[PDB]
Amino acid sequence: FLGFLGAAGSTMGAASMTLTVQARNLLSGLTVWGIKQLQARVLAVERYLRDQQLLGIWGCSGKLICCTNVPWNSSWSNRNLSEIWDNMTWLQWDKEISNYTQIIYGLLEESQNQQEKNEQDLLALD
Amino acid sequence: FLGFLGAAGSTMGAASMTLTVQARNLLSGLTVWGIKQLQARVLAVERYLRDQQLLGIWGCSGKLICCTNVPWNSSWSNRNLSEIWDNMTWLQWDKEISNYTQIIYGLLEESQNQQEKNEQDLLALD
Amino acid sequence: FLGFLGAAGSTMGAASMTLTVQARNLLSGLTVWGIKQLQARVLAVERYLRDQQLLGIWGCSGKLICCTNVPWNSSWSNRNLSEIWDNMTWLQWDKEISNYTQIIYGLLEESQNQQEKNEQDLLALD
Amino acid sequence: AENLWVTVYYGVPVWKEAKTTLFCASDARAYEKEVHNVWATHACVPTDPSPQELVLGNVTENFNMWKNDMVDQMHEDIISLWDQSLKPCVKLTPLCVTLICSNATVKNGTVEEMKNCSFNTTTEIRDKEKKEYALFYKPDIVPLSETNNTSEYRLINCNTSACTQACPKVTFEPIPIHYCAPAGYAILKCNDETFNGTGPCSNVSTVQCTHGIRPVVSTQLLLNGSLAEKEIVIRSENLTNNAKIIIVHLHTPVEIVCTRPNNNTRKSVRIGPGQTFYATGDIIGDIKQAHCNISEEKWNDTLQKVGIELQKHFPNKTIKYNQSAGGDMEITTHSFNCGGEFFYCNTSNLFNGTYNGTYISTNSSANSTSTITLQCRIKQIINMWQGVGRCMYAPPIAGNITCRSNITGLLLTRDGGTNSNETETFRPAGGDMRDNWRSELYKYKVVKIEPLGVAPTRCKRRVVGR
Amino acid sequence: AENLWVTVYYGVPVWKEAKTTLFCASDARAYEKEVHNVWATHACVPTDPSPQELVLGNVTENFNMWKNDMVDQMHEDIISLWDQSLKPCVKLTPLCVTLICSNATVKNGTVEEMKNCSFNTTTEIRDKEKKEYALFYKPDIVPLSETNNTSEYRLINCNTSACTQACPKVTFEPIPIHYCAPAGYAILKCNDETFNGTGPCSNVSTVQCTHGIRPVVSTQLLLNGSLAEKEIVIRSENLTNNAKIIIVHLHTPVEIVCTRPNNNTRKSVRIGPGQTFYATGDIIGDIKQAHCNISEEKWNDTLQKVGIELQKHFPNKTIKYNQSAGGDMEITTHSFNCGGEFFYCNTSNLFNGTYNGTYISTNSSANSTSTITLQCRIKQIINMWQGVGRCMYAPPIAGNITCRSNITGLLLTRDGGTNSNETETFRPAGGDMRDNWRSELYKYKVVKIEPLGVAPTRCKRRVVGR
Amino acid sequence: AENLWVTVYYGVPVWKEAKTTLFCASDARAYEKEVHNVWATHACVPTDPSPQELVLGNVTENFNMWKNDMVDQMHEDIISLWDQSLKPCVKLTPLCVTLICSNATVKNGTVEEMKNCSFNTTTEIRDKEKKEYALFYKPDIVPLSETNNTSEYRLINCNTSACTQACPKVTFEPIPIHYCAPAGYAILKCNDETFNGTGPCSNVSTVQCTHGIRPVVSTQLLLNGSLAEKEIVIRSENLTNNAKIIIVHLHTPVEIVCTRPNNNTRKSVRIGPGQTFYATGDIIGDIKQAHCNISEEKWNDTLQKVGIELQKHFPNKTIKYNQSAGGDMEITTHSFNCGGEFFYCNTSNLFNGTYNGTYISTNSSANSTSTITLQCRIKQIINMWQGVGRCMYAPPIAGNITCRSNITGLLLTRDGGTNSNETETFRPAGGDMRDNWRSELYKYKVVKIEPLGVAPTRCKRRVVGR
Ligand SMILES: *[C@@H]1O[C@H](CO)[C@@H](O[C@@H]2O[C@H](CO)[C@@H](O[C@@H]3O[C@H](CO[C@H]4O[C@H](CO)[C@@H](O)[C@H](O)[C@@H]4O)[C@@H](O)[C@H](O[C@H]4O[C@H](CO)[C@@H](O)[C@H](O)[C@@H]4O)[C@@H]3O)[C@H](O)[C@H]2NC(C)=O)[C@H](O)[C@H]1NC(C)=O
Ligand SMILES: *[C@@H]1O[C@H](CO)[C@@H](O[C@@H]2O[C@H](CO)[C@@H](O[C@@H]3O[C@H](CO[C@H]4O[C@H](CO)[C@@H](O)[C@H](O)[C@@H]4O)[C@@H](O)[C@H](O[C@H]4O[C@H](CO)[C@@H](O)[C@H](O)[C@@H]4O)[C@@H]3O)[C@H](O)[C@H]2NC(C)=O)[C@H](O)[C@H]1NC(C)=O
Ligand SMILES: *[C@@H]1O[C@H](CO)[C@@H](O[C@@H]2O[C@H](CO)[C@@H](O[C@@H]3O[C@H](CO)[C@@H](O)[C@H](O)[C@@H]3O)[C@H](O)[C@H]2NC(C)=O)[C@H](O)[C@H]1NC(C)=O
Ligand SMILES: *[C@@H]1O[C@H](CO)[C@@H](O[C@@H]2O[C@H](CO)[C@@H](O[C@@H]3O[C@H](CO)[C@@H](O)[C@H](O)[C@@H]3O)[C@H](O)[C@H]2NC(C)=O)[C@H](O)[C@H]1NC(C)=O
Ligand SMILES: *[C@@H]1O[C@H](CO)[C@@H](O[C@@H]2O[C@H](CO)[C@@H](O[C@@H]3O[C@H](CO)[C@@H](O)[C@H](O)[C@@H]3O)[C@H](O)[C@H]2NC(C)=O)[C@H](O)[C@H]1NC(C)=O
Ligand SMILES: *[C@@H]1O[C@H](CO)[C@@H](O)[C@H](O)[C@H]1NC(C)=O
Ligand SMILES: *[C@@H]1O[C@H](CO)[C@@H](O)[C@H](O)[C@H]1NC(C)=O
Repeated sequence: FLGFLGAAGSTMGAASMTLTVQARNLLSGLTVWGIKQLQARVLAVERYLRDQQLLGIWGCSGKLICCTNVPWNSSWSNRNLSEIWDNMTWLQWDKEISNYTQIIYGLLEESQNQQEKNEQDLLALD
Repeated sequence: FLGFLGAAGSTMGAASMTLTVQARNLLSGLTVWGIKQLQARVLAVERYLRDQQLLGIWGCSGKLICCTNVPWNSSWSNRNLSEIWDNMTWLQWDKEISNYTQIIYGLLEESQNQQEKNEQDLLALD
Repeated sequence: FLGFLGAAGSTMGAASMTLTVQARNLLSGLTVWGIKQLQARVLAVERYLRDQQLLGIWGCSGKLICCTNVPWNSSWSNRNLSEIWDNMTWLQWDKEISNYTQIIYGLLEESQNQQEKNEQDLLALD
Repeated sequence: AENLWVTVYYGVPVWKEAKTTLFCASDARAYEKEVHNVWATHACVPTDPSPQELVLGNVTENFNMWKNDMVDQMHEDIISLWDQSLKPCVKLTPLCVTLICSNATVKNGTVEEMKNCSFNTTTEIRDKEKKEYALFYKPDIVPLSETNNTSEYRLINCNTSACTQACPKVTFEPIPIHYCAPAGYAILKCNDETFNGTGPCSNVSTVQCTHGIRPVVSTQLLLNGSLAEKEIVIRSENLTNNAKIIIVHLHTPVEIVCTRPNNNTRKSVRIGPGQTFYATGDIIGDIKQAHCNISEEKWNDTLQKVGIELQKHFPNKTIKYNQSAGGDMEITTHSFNCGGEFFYCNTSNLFNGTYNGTYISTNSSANSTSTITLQCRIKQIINMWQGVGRCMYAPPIAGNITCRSNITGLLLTRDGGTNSNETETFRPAGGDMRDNWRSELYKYKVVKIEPLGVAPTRCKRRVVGR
Repeated sequence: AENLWVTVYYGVPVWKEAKTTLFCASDARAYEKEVHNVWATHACVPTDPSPQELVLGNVTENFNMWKNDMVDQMHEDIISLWDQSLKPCVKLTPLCVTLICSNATVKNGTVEEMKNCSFNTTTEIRDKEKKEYALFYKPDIVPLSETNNTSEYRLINCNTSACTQACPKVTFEPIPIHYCAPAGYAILKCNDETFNGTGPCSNVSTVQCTHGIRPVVSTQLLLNGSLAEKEIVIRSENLTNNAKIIIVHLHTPVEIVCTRPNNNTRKSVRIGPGQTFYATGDIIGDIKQAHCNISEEKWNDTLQKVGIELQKHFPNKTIKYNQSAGGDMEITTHSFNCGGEFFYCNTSNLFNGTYNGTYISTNSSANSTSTITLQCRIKQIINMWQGVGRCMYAPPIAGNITCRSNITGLLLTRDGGTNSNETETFRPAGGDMRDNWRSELYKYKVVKIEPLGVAPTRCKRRVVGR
Repeated sequence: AENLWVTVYYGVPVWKEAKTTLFCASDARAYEKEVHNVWATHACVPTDPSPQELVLGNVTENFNMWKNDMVDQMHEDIISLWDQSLKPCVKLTPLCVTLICSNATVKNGTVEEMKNCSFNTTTEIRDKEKKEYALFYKPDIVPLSETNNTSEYRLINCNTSACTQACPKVTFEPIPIHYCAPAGYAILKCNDETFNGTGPCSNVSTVQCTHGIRPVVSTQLLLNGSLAEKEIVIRSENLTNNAKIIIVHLHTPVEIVCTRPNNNTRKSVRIGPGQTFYATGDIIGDIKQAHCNISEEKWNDTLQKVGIELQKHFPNKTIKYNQSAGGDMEITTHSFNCGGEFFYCNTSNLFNGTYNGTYISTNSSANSTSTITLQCRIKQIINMWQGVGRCMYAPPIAGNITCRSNITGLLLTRDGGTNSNETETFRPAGGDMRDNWRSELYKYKVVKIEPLGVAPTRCKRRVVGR
């Protein structure tokens, strides 16, 4: 147990070993203070379900570390592979890749996993 | 972006391409008017989780188009394959088929996926 | 239909046929009595999602009966296999094994399903 | 070809019609300054929802305005916001004393319908009462039980309830409201123009939220609504049953100027530990009664056109418009909420003397001319929702009351079942407040999506490992 | 033989004993008209759940009625619904004034415990007071704090709280309540008849919701309950500790009639801006105490049978029933809520002078015979939940008050630390209102399902793609 | 080397800075007895959360104490808990009457701060009034609007609002609050020594909840806080702009004793019917003012050291501390709340006469000696939150009022825009109550986790079934 966020200073190649430890704590839980606690807890459950729905659309559902068939475009980033995994933190990488969020998601939704499902139905057709 | 329900007039063979577009909108969100938001949001989340649990019992969890081993009974419907997929809308087909909901689910739950799971455990026995 | 808990006196080898019938009912749903309904429902949803997430971390997401690669320790329990499956209720087994909860769960997480998914990523590297 | 197999789809486009909560979204700009508006307080969510209308096409389904539940969602919501808005405010319990009332005098004349009432109050000290006076309009006042002295009077409410004053911060502004569906529900517009309230609409569009509804309350003419863009339209649940209210929509609005001329001063009076209460003051003079002006040039044509349209349901007979039939001012007059004062205007001068609308098309042309002028009563003690909810006292407004509106629709009934030989007649009527909502929400429905589906196809099996 | 491996199951049948909220379901039919009943307002849900009882079999587990939480859940609910129902209603704060009270003369006689009080009120005008009169029962009235004049009196509450009137629309009806488990919990019944409140129940069944509990309040006899289906039953947390209450269940109920005979008129009185308060009026004459009637034969046999069942816990001694111990009417008398009047009936005529219940099985039979008759007090100013919850005034009921009920159980204790030689003595005593719930909920438990589980089996691995 | 592919990670350690609701949690031990504590009622959860601190290391990020939303979250919570705790209690409405007042006499002395007022009340009976008296401190009293007789007086609130009495069970105890971030957020502490309110903090730790904040209101000296563990620290948003308050933290607390000596008796008076109201009573005699003692030795050293620290921002000039500027006692004195009495103590005896803090290091020692002594006004009618929230009356406390506290920080400003030749000057000023929270929530942040991430690696594909 390294603890929640306990690898935020570590290189991506080390921090990517902790994912269960952190994910397992994204889901927790005369007066109006009952409305505060409900309105926090329902929003926390809504955010978790929005993530799990989005992983299912990409085809990753249930996996934490997940592979996909979408290739990289050198415009999104192009630094050598060791300058990522062996060298810098997920938080520092986030502030580099942040433009290409949404661009990569539409490429995953339709332009991979819908197409995989079209071809899969045409295989199990036999 | 083809739009939420934007295929509702299309043939089923066309509308069945838009499932991610629609599914992403099944899940969103001194006074007691805050009870409207909380009681609506908790019911919306409860309906979504009932759908996901129901797909998991049938064995389809994390798919949108899913294929199962139950064969058709001509009593449920008996029209030609193109007279479904190339010819009418999901909204029209629903009002043909709506009798045999419950019947098809009871047949999927036990008399398919429970038995697939009995046989899987007896295979992994080795 | 044996019904909800309808097998609670039956042997484990007969109760384990009914898992869908029960699991379909782990999720259901001038005044402040609406705060009973909201605080009850959001807790019942939150407990259910904590089970589903925990099944995701062990590598069983979407199965009811599931199998793992962790071998038994005689310290946890050591009786003949018929004295388990052919002989005692889940309610009786739960009162025998209850020491080794948290021991088995922590062993399933890192020391099995993270490790399987490490080796999977090192394999799809090709 | 082959055997067919149960295949399963999630996120399928299909729906069932069902009742639900709707969210009160709003223009975001109000709650920067306008803390608790009487209609859409900040309990309505500042949002400014984008009008993401999407046309479906090839879909055609049964709209109905009369059975629509969104009307009742609005009726209970508007009542709920009214009570939340009154509850913080000063209760006129300690003001229910003996009033001694004589005439109001200005420029040595006597004012038409305002009596000048002397009465007593506590100061901020319980054991120190004092005398003071305020002006009250005759309708807010009634003689005390017997005229032992004829100048003894009371405030009207006291033998029934206790009225809250409306707090000065809490405005009556009819700001736009957007009704929005929660997740898994969708709102359908009927875009099939000339849809007449019920039946299969041949052209349907989705929206996340309605157009901006103004919650405008008036009881004979309808004010500041949306026009019928193709032509005049006549709606009722059954036109043959004369007891069903006939909602009319106009194609071109008529501009109404509603006005006062008095110059008037506002006074503050107390009976307490501290609070402030607002009362009516002394006057500066040139004098005419409060009134509204409708241009004859426009109104003539408007009741002519509506007459032609009614004759397509009432053929080969002449149509006449007539007075509201009977009862108190609360039903027989055009109610209002202009500038923060509650007008009540006579309409027997307006729905009058009018012959066959088809034959009047032979007239249909004039130079510009005088206004039809309506005399108006005013009152401050109000039982707004036809006795539902609390009694309210509207505080007086200083000086410069005037407002300008568009007539967009009318609330009618046919006349009684007389011989009706060669003729038919119509009257304005108030009914229940719901028809101020049906005259906007007529082209709407809410539907629940049912996103699971099963279907046959040749996908043989989920073959193990394949 | 073979290697064994951790295998995982979800939806396993297993549970842990734990506390929770319970949903308050109802028969659906009340909330069509019975808006805010004092017990079971429409805060409880018109679900009307079918009793889907399932026998489990092969399972045995430890029920306990004394440590039970559903009793505390009901105690906190019934108090909440009582307070919720009174908070909107008229407050008698302005009625607390000097009352001049003389005799209640009726038709050539005088009423025994009612006095005729004159007092001062405001009209609807704050500065115009008037005199008027109302009849009050002597328990609601007390001499004014200094005894200057033997005719000056006050309403009892004034030195302790201001009583709210119970609104006429807010009824006292004992409507059935069904308590339901939220999702992930189950309610268990003990179906093992002759189970005595604690220990291993040998025969257990699941339900979604309890049988229809009636929230009835009375304090010596119980009313309108469920019978013990096999035999008379005695329950107590420790029978040898004489301070522990001894709930008894009957197998055959005794029919009780509770009645008034007076003819009486209801009067309406005000001190305000508008409201109404209800007060007691003038009478038409034949004169009797309000009273209750019990059949001597049925009662005699009933107290005899209970003596035999107690002799099996207390062998070789003679059991005698006796009077309630002492104190004020609020604990020494059988409380009630009949028809909307709060009766308080003496029982020293009823728990009397009885020999050995075993030897009395010699007698045990009679022909048709006279009633035992109980004298009753009535009162209107009520401190209902033994001081907690608001003071309430029950408005009087015109004319025809009478009701018929079933005695289903008794609230005994043994007597004090006497010589006990050849003998033991038992007394009625009322205790906490919780026992009126334990005398229905004794055979229930709520359990939390824990649906995950792990077990060894020969399934070797999830061999990749196998 | 090889092609790179989008690979997805869930639960990645990354965050965005954002606003949220925060949970209030407490040490468990209060709500066993202490129902509705004014600060931290049982609306704060009795969790007693463990300080599970976790040093991240290799991370550095920007903090800001001035823009911090947790301060505003605390202010809107403290006001809500105050208003909700007063709303149940007795209203001093019927007490607002003509007070007739003369001198408070004790053992031939006259108490200078207290007047003796006769006034009238109802008994419990509405139509029976009586005379009675209570002592009131001069600040709670003002002469009647016209002095017809100069002994006519009133309670101060009546030309503004009705004050609630603070109920006898509802304590002002400053028990610790822990603030906790909800699921999917985290709280970051800056653990870098001498962090001066803004900039990149070099050493950051996660916690689930804050340290124990005490919500202490005092307005020139801060009280009972957390020390700066290494040095005296100066914080302000812009030191060159004199309008910005200058919060200081001490490395060592100065112990203050604040006391009363009187012996005083507590009196009960009623005007109502359901009740406790408390009023001030008769005295036993020696006469001494409410006062506070600060040790000269410790205080001199403290204002010496702060003068060195200010000189490191204000170089090559001499520093003097001086009196608070002007206005009423509500801003110019140390507001306090000690033991349930609201002291208001003068400080012009204390921020005085002081020369260059660097040169005063030549003194820097003494043998222990006399105290600096502060005179104190006391009052009971309180407008606590600088004009927002309800008016409160604090009921008198009998006999033994004394409390002991730690001065841990100061609220300064620089002086006005003089020539500033060789010199600068500083003054105590209380400002908005938010700075009583910023002097604990300075080293803190709330962050939102964003657990989805996408990255390149040589994992070629999810090849079909591989
Ligand atoms: C049908 O719809 C029309 C609009 O299309 C409505 O008519 C308007 O009604 C509102 C009130 O409901 C009127 O607003 C008031 O106008 C007064 C004059 O404003 C002008 O002059 C000032 C300087 O004197 C300028 O700054 C300003 O820009 C304008 O040119 C104001 O004195 C009033 O102030 C009060 O209300 C505002 C909020 O609006 C508060 O912030 C203030 O503190 C103050 O309390 C007010 O603004 C408006 O003038 C009307 N317009 C016309 C053209 O008549 C009808 O009301 C509606 N029909 C029905 C039945 O409601
Ligand atoms: C133990 O359980 C018994 C029942 O099993 C209870 O006895 C009943 O108590 C209720 C009141 O709680 C009694 O109901 C009242 O009856 C009046 C007479 O009704 C009969 O006569 C009229 C014609 O005059 C017929 O229309 C009617 O069908 C009946 O045949 C009614 O006048 C009363 O009306 C008032 O209350 C109702 C709600 O009940 C309101 O809707 C009305 O507007 C009105 O305000 C009322 O209905 C009933 O009669 C009793 N039955 C018997 C046989 O006694 C015991 O009360 C209970 N024990 C305890 C301690 O509560
Ligand atoms: C709406 O118009 C009607 C019709 O004019 C107004 O009511 C009154 O109607 C009668 C005819 O039925 C008018 O005629 C007569 O007037 C003389 C006056 O001396 C009188 O002696 C007769 O008994 C009869 O009333 C009458 O003039 C007319 N009143 C007025 C003031 O015009 C009605 O007033 C109009 N509605 C409102 C709310 O004002
Ligand atoms: C319940 O029954 C008791 C027992 O009868 C009633 O109380 C009183 O009991 C005493 C004996 O302990 C009775 O006897 C004597 O009566 C004379 C009357 O003048 C008196 O002087 C003696 O001091 C003694 O009390 C007494 O008659 C009896 N009282 C009555 C009114 O019967 C009791 O009344 C019954 N409970 C209730 C609530 O009525
Ligand atoms: C805080 O200290 C000030 C400064 O001493 C107190 O206010 C009054 O300030 C004046 C100078 O501005 C003091 O000096 C003079 O006293 C003589 C006395 O005969 C008088 O003739 C002069 O007109 C002038 O006032 C004055 O002594 C001083 N008053 C007192 C009562 O000390 C201030 O009182 C202190 N703060 C508080 C809240 O009391
Ligand atoms: C069942 O089938 C008949 C005949 O097609 C149809 O009229 C009816 O509406 C269907 N009912 C349902 C529940 O789908
Ligand atoms: C562990 O095992 C012993 C012996 O069976 C038992 O007494 C104890 O309660 C068990 N503890 C748990 C947590 O199961």
